Amino acid sequence: TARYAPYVDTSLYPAYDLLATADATGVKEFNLAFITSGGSCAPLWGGVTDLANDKVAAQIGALRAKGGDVRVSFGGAAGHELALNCSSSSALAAAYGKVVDQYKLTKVDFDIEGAALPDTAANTRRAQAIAQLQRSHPGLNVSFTLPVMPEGLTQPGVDLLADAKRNGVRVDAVNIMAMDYGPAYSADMGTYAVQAATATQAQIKGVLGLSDAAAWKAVAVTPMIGVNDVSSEIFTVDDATQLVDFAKSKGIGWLSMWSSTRDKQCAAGAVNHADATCSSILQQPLAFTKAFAAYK
Repeated sequence: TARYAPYVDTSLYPAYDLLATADATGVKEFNLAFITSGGSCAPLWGGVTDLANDKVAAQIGALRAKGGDVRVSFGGAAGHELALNCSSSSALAAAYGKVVDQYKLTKVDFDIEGAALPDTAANTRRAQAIAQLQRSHPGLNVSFTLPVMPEGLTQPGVDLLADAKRNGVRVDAVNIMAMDYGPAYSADMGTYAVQAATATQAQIKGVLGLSDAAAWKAVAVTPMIGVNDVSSEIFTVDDATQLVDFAKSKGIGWLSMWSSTRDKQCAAGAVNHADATCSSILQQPLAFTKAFAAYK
């Protein structure tokens, strides 16, 4: 299991060059994002791109030849997670399975947020599907990526995890989205991330029935680099080094970030809002990737 795997939005043009980043930084593990529904119970990249056509997923074989790998992520902030377009857990497991089988995946991620997260009926249907997927694909590593506050997982995240456990899902990591807290949270975003991770560990220790040590290994942290969607909140490179320090002292499962494409300076320099293709702060290219690479 790799300790740092940044998210790569495959919908962005030009297609992110996974191998070029691996050559420049040594980071060769990525969370490819996102598989959603285009209106049917059928997986598509960004809700529109066929599995055989995605130009970032097409790189998986070459990345594996350099010894890297990918975790594919379902859901995300944009678009519609497949549980909302699949009426049964068997159809839903089949949809997820086409992805696992297409790319010979051994790691998957379910990024459940927005309208999907409080849909309790869909969550159970997903948990049933994932338990079935974990039965037909033994060892398939499953992570849930969930919104987080400095005080920990929200109640709908806690409830999603309890539903996953009673439905027989083996949750290998709970990856918190340590970002976008709100206007009442204007303090340092590295300290917030540490605070959120500390609370999350206590919560999943109980919900997932793990030892203290096992619960730390089950924590994963994903900040939004640079200016956040909540524009007043900035996760700086200094914040990344604080998160790396904390991840080392606790043995956190892995770090990630939103996102690899944003890990460069905008053409205008520093800007006061978030952008899908740059960080909105001053930096050298791949600054955050090099910073988080210290956790390997």
